[PDB]
Amino acid sequence: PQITLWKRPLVTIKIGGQLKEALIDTGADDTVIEEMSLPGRWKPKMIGGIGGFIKVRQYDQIIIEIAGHKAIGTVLVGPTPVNIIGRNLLTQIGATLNF
Amino acid sequence: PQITLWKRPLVTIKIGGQLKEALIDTGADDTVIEEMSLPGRWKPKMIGGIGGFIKVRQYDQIIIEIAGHKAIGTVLVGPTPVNIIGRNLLTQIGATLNF
Ligand SMILES: CC(C)(C)NC(=O)[C@@H]1CN(Cc2cccnc2)CCN1C[C@@H](O)C[C@@H](Cc1ccccc1)C(=O)N[C@H]1c2ccccc2C[C@H]1O
Repeated sequence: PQITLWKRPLVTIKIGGQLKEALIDTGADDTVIEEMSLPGRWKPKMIGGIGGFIKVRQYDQIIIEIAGHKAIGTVLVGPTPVNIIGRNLLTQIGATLNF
Repeated sequence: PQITLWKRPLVTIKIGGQLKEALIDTGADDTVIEEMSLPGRWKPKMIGGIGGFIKVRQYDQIIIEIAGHKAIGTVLVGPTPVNIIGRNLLTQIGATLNF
């Protein structure tokens, strides 16, 4: 598929048995998901946005399905205002920017 | 070109006649550049992302070259951690996401 940039590039994802909407974000190094109760162990992390840092829980080896394509990797969970799919997972689905 | 996402998608820009490096950021609604002197009138604005808000100067109708492609549009200037090319200018240069 191709996604234009007139509007925020939102897609459906599946994570932890739930469907959500998420932003395809080439500027994000990491994937950040809104607060949800994912199972198992996690590690504390702080991550920086344009405005400063927030506290998140780092979960490793988490499977996400992104617009029908699987990715496995690290997912950060915390109080983000949007679900963000970052480069760590976008590479796995073969996503590119083109112009 | 076609840009993969294993590294940050950094490109060279020209703004106010000066070369800078900037991040292609599909998760950014707007374009924000680190503090610099820029010709034109501006108006105060606030933008928010992860971590909160920053105060910026909004410059309308600014000529900017992005990886050799011309755009003319709104450029925000302020204490962003990195120079960011957002959707307002990515649309101008014809950028799409593909997977
Ligand atoms: C891993 C994490 C998500 C924390 N990364 C970021 O936030 C990075 C931070 N770097 C910086 C950094 C910080 C620390 C270390 N390395 C890099 C700058 C680039 N952002 C990526 C942005 O695309 C993130 C989005 C998130 C968002 C989208 C919609 C609404 C709220 C939040 C973002 O901040 N977008 C905002 C945005 C951005 C620019 C201009 C205007 C606007 C408005 C809004 O679209």
